[PDB]
Amino acid sequence: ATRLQILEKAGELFAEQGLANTTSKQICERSQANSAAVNYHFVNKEGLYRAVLLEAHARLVQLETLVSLNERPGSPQDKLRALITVLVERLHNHPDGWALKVLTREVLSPSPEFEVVLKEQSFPKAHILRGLLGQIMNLPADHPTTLRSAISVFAPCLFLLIAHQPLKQHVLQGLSLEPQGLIDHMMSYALGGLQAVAATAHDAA
Amino acid sequence: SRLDGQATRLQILEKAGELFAEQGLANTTSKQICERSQANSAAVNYHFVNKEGLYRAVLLEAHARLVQLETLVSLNERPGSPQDKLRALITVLVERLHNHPDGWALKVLTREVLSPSPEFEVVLKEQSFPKAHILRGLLGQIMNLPADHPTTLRSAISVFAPCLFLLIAHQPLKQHVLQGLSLEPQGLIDHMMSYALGGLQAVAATAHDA
Ligand SMILES: C[C@@H](O)c1c(O)cc(O)c([C@@H](C)O)c1O
Ligand SMILES: C[C@@H](O)c1c(O)cc(O)c([C@@H](C)O)c1O
Repeated sequence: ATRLQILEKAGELFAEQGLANTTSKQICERSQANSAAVNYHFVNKEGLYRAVLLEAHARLVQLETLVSLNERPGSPQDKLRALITVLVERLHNHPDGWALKVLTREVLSPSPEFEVVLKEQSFPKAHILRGLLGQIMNLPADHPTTLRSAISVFAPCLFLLIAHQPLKQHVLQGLSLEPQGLIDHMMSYALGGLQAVAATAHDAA
Repeated sequence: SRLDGQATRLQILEKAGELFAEQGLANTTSKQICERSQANSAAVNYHFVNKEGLYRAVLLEAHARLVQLETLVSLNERPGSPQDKLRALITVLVERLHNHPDGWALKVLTREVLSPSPEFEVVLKEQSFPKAHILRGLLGQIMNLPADHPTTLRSAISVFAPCLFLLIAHQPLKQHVLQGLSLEPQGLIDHMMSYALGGLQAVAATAHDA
């Protein structure tokens, strides 16, 4: 509970100010925990920051959730639809959170904790997506066309999660963020794009 | 000697850009900008009025570096199919990726999206909106839908986001997430064009039957 409270408040502060502009003292005030209770649970600020980035990644989408939807019966098209659904619903239920802010800050100015998150969270999660796209296209999960398709499929969800508000009110005025309409668009678009790049890969080979 | 005044304005703009990208608006002082640019406070205020006016110019320059509005307008009015024009637009973004892996433009714009200053709305209305409007007009032509049809609006995200994600995250993706990823420009552009036209045809089919 003290561990989770420290994690939550440090997440909010790192999202607002970034690691460089965040003090051990600010974290203790917002958290209302002592320096020694921080040092006990997280060793130091760098260890707490690592825990924050790992939590932030889990809040975007839990690896256990992806494994579950990957292992249940269904066509890879149905599983893709459930994976997309997860990201789109995050847009509807957490438009406000700190997780994507702290991850985006990390991509712009990588700390030494960045590799850990990329290896333990980003890799296996992308891997599950690559295995679904590979089945849909009949290509290996690490085929260059599958690697590029992962960007094609995941990036639109990530852009919406980060930029929904300036998009809806200044750039794409009239954009509905109603989840079903976005899921349907993303699924129809992805299956059409994956069919087209699969065709060229299968003629090259 | 106007050219020499432009040099001083641009010198301060470049160093300010680099600093705002590294630190953000809240943690960057006028004394830092003066030291990095090696120009005095009066030279800064001369060119930009004040620090907030300099921040605005940095964000507008950042967006212009990503893709110039003029470049989109020129490719938009040339003769050729909307598919050709979309390929030229995508080529501009992938060439940005290939020639500017380590710039400041996208870092300062991203920080703005995360924690908007009062200058952000200006970039959105004067840079984002018209550049997205030219994209929407090409996707609409491709799908035979109005440029403000909801499918056109969503398809703008579907086409532009993969470019943005690559401009911001190319290095972690190639090194740790999508190892083996080839960011060779011709193959990226070919992939983006094949994928988009397949996806655009699929959502156009559902919009025209609905
Ligand atoms: C959530 C998961 O689908 C994911 C992720 O968490 C990070 C990432 O980089 C990728 C891309 C590259 O496919 C992903 O799919
Ligand atoms: C450059 C242009 O194509 C662009 C841009 O500069 C910002 C933006 O948000 C969008 C999206 C929404 O279409 C864009 O297309």
